[PDB]
Amino acid sequence: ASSFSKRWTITVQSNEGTWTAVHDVGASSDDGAVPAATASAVINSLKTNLLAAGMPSDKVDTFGSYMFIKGLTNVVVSSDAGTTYARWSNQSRVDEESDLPAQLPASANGCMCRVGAASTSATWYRFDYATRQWNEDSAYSSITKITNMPLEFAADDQIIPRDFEGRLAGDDENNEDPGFVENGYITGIAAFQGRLVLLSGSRVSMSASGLYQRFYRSTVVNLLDTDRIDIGAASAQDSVFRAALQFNRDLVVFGDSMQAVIAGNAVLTPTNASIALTSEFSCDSRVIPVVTGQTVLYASRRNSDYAGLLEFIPSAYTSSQYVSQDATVHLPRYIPGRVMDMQVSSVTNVAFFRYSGERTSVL
Amino acid sequence: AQTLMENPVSPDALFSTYIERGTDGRHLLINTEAGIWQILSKDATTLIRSGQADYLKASIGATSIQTASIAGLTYILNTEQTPVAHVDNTGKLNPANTGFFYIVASSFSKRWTITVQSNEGTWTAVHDVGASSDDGAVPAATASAVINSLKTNLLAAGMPSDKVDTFGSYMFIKGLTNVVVSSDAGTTYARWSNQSRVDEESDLPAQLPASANGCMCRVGAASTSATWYRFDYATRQWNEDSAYSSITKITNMPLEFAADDQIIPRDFEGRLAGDDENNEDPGFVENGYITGIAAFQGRLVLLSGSRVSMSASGLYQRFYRSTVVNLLDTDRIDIGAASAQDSVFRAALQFNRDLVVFGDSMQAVIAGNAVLTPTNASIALTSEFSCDSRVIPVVTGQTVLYASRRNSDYAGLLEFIPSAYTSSQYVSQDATVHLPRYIPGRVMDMQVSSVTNVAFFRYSGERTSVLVYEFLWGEDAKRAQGAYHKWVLPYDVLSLHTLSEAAYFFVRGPGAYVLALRV
Repeated sequence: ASSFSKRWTITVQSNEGTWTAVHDVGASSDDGAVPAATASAVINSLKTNLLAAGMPSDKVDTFGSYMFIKGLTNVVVSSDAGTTYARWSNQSRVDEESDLPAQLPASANGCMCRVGAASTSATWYRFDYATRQWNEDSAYSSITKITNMPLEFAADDQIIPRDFEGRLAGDDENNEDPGFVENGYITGIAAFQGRLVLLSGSRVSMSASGLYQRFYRSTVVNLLDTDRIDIGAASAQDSVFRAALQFNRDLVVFGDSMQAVIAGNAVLTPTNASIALTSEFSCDSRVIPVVTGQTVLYASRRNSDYAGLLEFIPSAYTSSQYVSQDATVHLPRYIPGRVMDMQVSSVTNVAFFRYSGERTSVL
Repeated sequence: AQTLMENPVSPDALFSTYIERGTDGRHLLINTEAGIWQILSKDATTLIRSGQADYLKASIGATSIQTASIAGLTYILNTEQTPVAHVDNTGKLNPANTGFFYIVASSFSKRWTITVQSNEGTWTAVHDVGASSDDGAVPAATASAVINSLKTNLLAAGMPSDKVDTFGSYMFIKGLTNVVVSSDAGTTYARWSNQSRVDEESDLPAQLPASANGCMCRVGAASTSATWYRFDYATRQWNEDSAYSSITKITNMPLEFAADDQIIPRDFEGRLAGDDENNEDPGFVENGYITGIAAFQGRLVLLSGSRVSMSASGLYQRFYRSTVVNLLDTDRIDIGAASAQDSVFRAALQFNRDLVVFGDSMQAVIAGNAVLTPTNASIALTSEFSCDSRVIPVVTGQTVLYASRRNSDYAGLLEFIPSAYTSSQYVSQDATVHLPRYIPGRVMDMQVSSVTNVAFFRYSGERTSVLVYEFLWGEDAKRAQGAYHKWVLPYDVLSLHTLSEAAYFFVRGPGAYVLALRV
């Protein structure tokens, strides 16, 4: 807003120096006061006073009633004028989203501001001069793109790498890195209901529903559904998840010394997503378990020189209770080495297992 | 190969536990008498001989040391060590000695006034600005000029010059005792702090001079819990922080076993938001004792005298609420359970999908079917039966086998049968009824070889012997085989732990070193 009998002032402080610009506009009765009381004239006069104060001319740009300060080190824009007439950024922090300028000059095509009331998580916004609108974006110096991701087998019979999206909103405090970014290892992949699953060291990460390459929260204002899911589970021994399987209606995640089930009866959101261990039994989770008939058959090592198979019996009364009993008890010394592969022919009710003991044989 | 670890004088003073680190593993080995930790390869080869730590010294060994591995981190806990809390008000200023006055709007025909009252004295500054027609009125009506004139009037009133600082239109008052900044001007023109209390977060100055790098203010509408904010001059922003004189860091916490084979202490975070009224101390801070550790889904569990405390999801060292405005999920969890007898929780176990917490005279289960938040976190007892919870129970087959004392001179084992119909119903029945006088003393250790369906128990009765359990679960959850034979070793056993294929026995060597026996 523009007033008549007001002294306009602005202070700019940074590592380079502190500059103060003061402009005085007279009452409406003064000659040439109505033209000089406009916001554009006041902004131009303030910029001229800032330049005369000693600040370099290559540090301030303006288009209309909006002034942009760039090229400093720790710039903190303030003003002694009232809050009902002018708005400033301080340390790129505004009260609410309505305070964003959305009309900055062309010199500001990447300006970043934080919207909050000093009691909210860091919510960052970026300015796009092309559309004169502010879009949510991750903070400065954040992960934007991750390569070396699993490759893609598209409709055309070609395997090509596909880059995965980085952080898209907030910072590492409210939008934390998923399991496979904080830990450099990825151990197993799966495809649950609409989301890609990337197990990484006892941490389960599920991408967005519609977007399989988005493993970061797309917004920070509200914890949206159909968004990133990042959950973890503790164990008596520091084992990691290696194989995940999609059973009747639940996602069963297997590990070297721990087995867990993820309920899938209802649609899972980041608010209600949780993982709980079922049994911490020794397992050869390196090989993908296969559903045989009505049960899951996964490998195990009963000795350093022999292997075995365990059956993951589902309860016939409760929806998501599972009990595991050994199926190859009567064959202790029958599978030399370790199990290398599992396959099931669902039409003939037969299963084939390839083990490292005899290369020319198959169970 | 015989380890380079010296023999422990006490019969029960050695603690061993296998840790899997990728495709390779390690054999943690701790001598409780001297605290001399030791790390071995997968088969009898020391990697880094961890130096002795006074934290690992305990009067009773092999049973006061508990371990819990979460993510790639492993924490070693000693239950005979009391954590100590530190209160370090380093970057926080005293709220009772600070105040501020900010000017929001400037008027012309207004009398500007401010009053500052404290134990030292009461000071009032009055500045008058004339109408716009007056000579030199537009320059003098600016907020900066008004603030400077008010500061000059305050100094002339008698208040020392070393108590007020200002940068722009913001005034800061420091160095008093019970400073209460007020103003007779309207609320639409100026803002004051009173007793460091503002209406909402928007009223915070965020532009105080450099002299205020730790100013504390409370945001509330006189009907909300104490929410404190701290000012950082470097970023000119206000960040949530705990109140003055609050626990900031707690030492003597369980040590850390990082990816590198070294055991080092790790300090735990203190209070980060609010005060002790809305952000209460967890179980292990209000009570100086810590009894048992566990790692539930994403959170570290620190049982402390019938109180279960779970850290934040992403941060295992944060046992305090990070914010007070809203009860955020994936945050601190602090719950408790009452009992007929004042027993404490000692051992927690992660069963199929639920966390079972055991105690000397009480057993409880924490549901884990759905993700647990501080809003919906609760613990309910299942059965208040006598238990030797000092030893960690182990899952055998489809059930949990935990120790108990049927007599002052003999022990026993109880089976924690899970219901086959309901998700989280458990019934416990004694499993060693047919062997009353068969386990002299008390059970010292439990281990299970999940690949061979065998379990080994070490008891204090015969030091050279070891109890063996063989199990085989058939259809319809019917125990097809139950065996309770006994084994005898030439040397007294100190500790034992199982691996993917073999179980390692650590016996008392005839010389001055313990031997690692595998089978």
